[PDB]
Amino acid sequence: MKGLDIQKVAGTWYSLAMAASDISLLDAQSAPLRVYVEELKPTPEGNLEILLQKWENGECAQKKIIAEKTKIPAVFKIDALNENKVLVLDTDYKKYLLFCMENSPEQSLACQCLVRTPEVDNEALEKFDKALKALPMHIRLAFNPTQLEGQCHV
Amino acid sequence: LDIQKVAGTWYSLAMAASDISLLDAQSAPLRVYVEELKPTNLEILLQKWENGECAQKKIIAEKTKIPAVFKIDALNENKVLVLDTDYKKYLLFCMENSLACQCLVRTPEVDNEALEKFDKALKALPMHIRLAFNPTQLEGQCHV
Ligand SMILES: CCCCCCCCCCO
Ligand SMILES: CCCCCCCCCCO
Repeated sequence: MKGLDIQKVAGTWYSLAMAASDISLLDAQSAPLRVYVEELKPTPEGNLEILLQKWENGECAQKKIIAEKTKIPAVFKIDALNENKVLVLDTDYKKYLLFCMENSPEQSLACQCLVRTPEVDNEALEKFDKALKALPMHIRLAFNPTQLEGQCHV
Repeated sequence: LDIQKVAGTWYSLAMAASDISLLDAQSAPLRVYVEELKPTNLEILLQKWENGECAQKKIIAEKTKIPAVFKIDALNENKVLVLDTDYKKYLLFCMENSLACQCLVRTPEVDNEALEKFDKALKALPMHIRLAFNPTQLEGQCHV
């Protein structure tokens, strides 16, 4: 994304849809990139604090992770994915944000459609599918408002 | 629809369902790999992960007055609709139990044209999960 301002993505978000290059990255509730974003917190240094939910050890756990700015705009590095990358594809800031993440990387990618509100946004999902046409995705999940308002989308 | 021309070997290239839980996980109830269609009515031979093993199953899809519509006789009759086929390359179907649809192909290879017809056929439908498999998976056992 040309000209990302992370100061305009601060707030609460929902994981409306997910897609991955490998079925195993998302297939089960405990799959490793089956993560539900809840909050983006930009820091004055230009990093991104991310609150998310992940199902592990048979419960819905809260995680704080740090996404570090890099020399490539809209690209961040995560400690928690073995210094592998988050790529922001697109955002209108006010409604949706499309990102991809490398599995803990060259070879496996999971992407999500984030929305500010727990509602189905077909405009957001259209842009998501448009930007995925390029990518070899083999699994796609779309979630309903009940899931979005739940804990770990259940 | 000529059940005789659909006879023979098939591969489940892609699957989509209305509810994530129908397809999500190897053990999900509608995660089924079609292997062969035999006219008798349509006998369906398939593989399914059940109880941590790749099991073979045979189900009977009973003819109806509508050539493309079959009813799986089971405790609960499930309707099968053959949406489209060219007999030689691909066959698209949906099964109602909630909705699961598949793109079958005649060889264990990616047919992007067959996948395009699949996605186009599914645009109306409220699908929340979609899986597509690779040659290695297709040639394997329960797409492992
Ligand atoms: C800009 C928003 C990107 C969210 C990154 C999510 C990364 C999750 C890492 C998995 O433990
Ligand atoms: C025309 C072939 C029909 C096969 C039915 C198998 C059961 C449905 C599986 C849905 O993923």
